[PDB]
Amino acid sequence: MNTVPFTSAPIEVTIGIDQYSFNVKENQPFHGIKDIPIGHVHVIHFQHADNSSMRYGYWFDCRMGNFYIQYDPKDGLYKMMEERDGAKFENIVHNFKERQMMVSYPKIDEDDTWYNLTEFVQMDKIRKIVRKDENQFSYVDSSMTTVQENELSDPAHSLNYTVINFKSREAIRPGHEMEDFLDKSYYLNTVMLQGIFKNSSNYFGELQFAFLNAMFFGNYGSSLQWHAMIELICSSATVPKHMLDKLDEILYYQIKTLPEQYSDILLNERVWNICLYSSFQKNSLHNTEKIMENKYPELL
Amino acid sequence: GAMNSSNYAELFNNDIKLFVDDTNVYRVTVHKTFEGNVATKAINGCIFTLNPKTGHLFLKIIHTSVWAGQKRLSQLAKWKTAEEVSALVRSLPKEEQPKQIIVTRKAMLDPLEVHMLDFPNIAIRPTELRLPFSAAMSIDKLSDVVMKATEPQMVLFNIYDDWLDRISSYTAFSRLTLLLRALKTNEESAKMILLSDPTITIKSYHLWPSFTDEQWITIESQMRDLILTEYGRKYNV
Repeated sequence: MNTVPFTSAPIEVTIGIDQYSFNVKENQPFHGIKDIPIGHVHVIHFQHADNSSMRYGYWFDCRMGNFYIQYDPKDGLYKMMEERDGAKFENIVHNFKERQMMVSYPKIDEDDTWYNLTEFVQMDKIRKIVRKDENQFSYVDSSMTTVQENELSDPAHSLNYTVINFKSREAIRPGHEMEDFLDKSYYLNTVMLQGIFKNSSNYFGELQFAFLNAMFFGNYGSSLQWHAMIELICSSATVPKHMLDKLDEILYYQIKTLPEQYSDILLNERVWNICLYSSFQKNSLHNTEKIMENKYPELL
Repeated sequence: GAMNSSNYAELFNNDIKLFVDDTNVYRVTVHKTFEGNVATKAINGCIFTLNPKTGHLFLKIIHTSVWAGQKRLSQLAKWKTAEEVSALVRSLPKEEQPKQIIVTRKAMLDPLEVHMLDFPNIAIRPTELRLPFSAAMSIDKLSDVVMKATEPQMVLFNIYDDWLDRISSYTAFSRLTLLLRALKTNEESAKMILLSDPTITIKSYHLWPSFTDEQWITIESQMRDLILTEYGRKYNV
């Protein structure tokens, strides 16, 4: 069980840790988050009380170093930092724990929600989509644009998601125009799975990370990426049985976790209707179709 | 984006463009089977590819053999149309290639766009105009070559005959759309108007009769009357 200490909380802020969140008042004696489950990635995220615009946060894995948060009154945000001095850090953490100024990661023993949302997500893959290689953690916010969004403008602060474009020479073999456009199996299995991702795990990882960036930061390009990756599988007549079964489970937990009130901005009507009702795999997503129909019948 | 009444003069500027109409590509007669079920028999079709500025018609004849042992023919027709248009563009020298292709039916946009991925500088555009190009098979000489074809064949026409010698493209295109709109609303009446006077013939190398400027005004007026009459009937107004 690992800890992300906070130096202080000088400004009023809603703090998210994974799917949980806590209001902290200006100058409240808050010194961080303890009992963070080892073995998963995590995101610690912020929304300032005085500016509900710019949700921002940090993807990290406690196995990769000792991480703390410190407010920068110049840049006006909570910044993640690495403490390289192991003894200074154990000493800071033990003091704050003894004085009980840390909230406990509030995991219910029965509850596999976070594992289910991050099953294929791996810090090394996040660090390739979010390039800032001097840090072991990854900053994302509401406004960051994707590499594809920028083609259609600062490359330093982009989300480098795998570009998926159904009307591209990459997606369409010369002389198999109609076949490759109506059945995307070749784009899925040869170009994307075998060629770029290498395996279903890396594909699912990027799909699950795109979803979480959409839900936690309202990142619009992350949303497009999540829908594009779902649509590529659903529009393929030929998908391994294990990928279809795992996709159903992935999507189920994402739909289950979405704030009920954000379904209108986070879910693309056309994609979901196509995927559950028109596509080749319309009959392959039983759990996803059941939770979508019972929780968001309006959208459909 | 889309081509409408507001950007109509763009058809007659000096950027090569083509209209593509796919409405006569897949043609069937519906009939009863001996067992009293219904079946279709395909007949020869055609892609109507027209440069509206020059009158050059690239009539690609679709022989019924292209459908043999294929499924979802009305879907395949849109993709076969896009394949044939792409191939015509590749066959043309660079300086004759269109800068735009305007499809008369929105369902042609994705099939043509995917077939034209090698030509990212050719804009594929829909239209809000209701163009009567479906009536092209009411022009006797175009109908004759489609129905007689025994194999796939491209036949080149000038749908304006020699009119550009005397009128602008704009006026030539208005005369063409009026003739086709008339043939579409009442083929027989329209065809009666065009041949009523046996002294005005169609040259061997033309599609329409050899009307003087004065005789075209009379014809154009008769065609407009036909369209409004038929319209009053359609709608009891």
